[PDB]
Amino acid sequence: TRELQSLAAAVVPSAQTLKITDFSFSDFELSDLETALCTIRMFTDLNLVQNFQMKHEVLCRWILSVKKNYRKNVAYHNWRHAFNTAQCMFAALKAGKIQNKLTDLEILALLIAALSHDLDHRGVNNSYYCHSIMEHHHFDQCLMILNSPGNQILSGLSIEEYKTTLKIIKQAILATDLALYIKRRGEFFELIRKNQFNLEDPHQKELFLAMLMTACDLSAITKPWPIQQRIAELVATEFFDQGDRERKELNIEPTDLMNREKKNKIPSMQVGFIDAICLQLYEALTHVSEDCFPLLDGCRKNRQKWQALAEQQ
Ligand SMILES: CCCc1nc(C)c2c(=O)nc(-c3cc(S(=O)(=O)N4CCN(CC)CC4)ccc3OCC)[nH]n12
Ligand SMILES: [Mg+2]
Ligand SMILES: [Zn+2]
Repeated sequence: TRELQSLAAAVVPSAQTLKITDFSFSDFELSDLETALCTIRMFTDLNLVQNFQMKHEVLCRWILSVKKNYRKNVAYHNWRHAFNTAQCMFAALKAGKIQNKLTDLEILALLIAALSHDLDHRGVNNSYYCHSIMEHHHFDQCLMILNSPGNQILSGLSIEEYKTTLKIIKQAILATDLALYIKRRGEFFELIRKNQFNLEDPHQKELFLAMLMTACDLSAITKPWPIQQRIAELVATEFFDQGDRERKELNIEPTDLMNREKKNKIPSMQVGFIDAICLQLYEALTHVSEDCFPLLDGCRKNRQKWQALAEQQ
């Protein structure tokens, strides 16, 4: 197609030029083409392209297939969300020096998981066990796109490497289920508090990869004020939109969190979210690698901003 040809023939700027290494990155002013280019640069600079012999044309087709399976009409959970979640992964890996800690297969899987973790989201969200139903669909959608002809970027992996990487991908995507985060963090935080966290440990690695997946998933809560505010409105819009649709299809009144009225509470809500969900995660990630401090730092600054508003409100 015309779009595939343009992407495959375009020049991919450097990571430094695309500024995808900084945790303060923002996609707002980038076109759809520029994001895909950034995506390519990510697979490139993590050495996934050559270490796994990826055919440039196939990588481009896959990236387009993944971006396609996201619905733009969905306020927040769309391609830009997936792209940013992946960009945070890259930054954490590079700027956050998390790369030397993982294997190429783990990295390969994480990048892929990051890009496809919310595939075909329909704007139906939760509150806080639901058995990761939503996440399961996101994986099927991911698996499918990896099997579709000319989209098989995992060709070149031995049978075992494929079976391995697939498991890691499945787990990373499902990990993005907040219910699972709430379930597993307790153990993670305790290992970090007792200064006995060990990545050399299979299970503690699986736990780390899960925690890392969630940190990137929520990266927006750590971004610079302009950006955070801008994305919180996408999030708010999705929720309110859901409350309306739900009161329509069903006869159920929206929770304050999801009904348009009572929007004056987003500041108050934002503080609670950060306190109960984000902060601990980013403070813990910083314990695993101080180079991730930027995330924790920005999460904090965001709380100050939201706290002020919640009162001044
Ligand atoms: C996909 C939903 C999760 C998510 N991702 C992001 C980036 C965001 C974000 O900025 N904000 C929210 C977000 C989260 C909650 S909450 O349900 O977690 N909240 C309920 C009440 N309790 C107090 C007892 C505190 C916690 C409430 C409002 C929210 O956002 C309004 C924009 N959720 N969110
Ligand atoms: Mg999800
Ligand atoms: Zn997500």
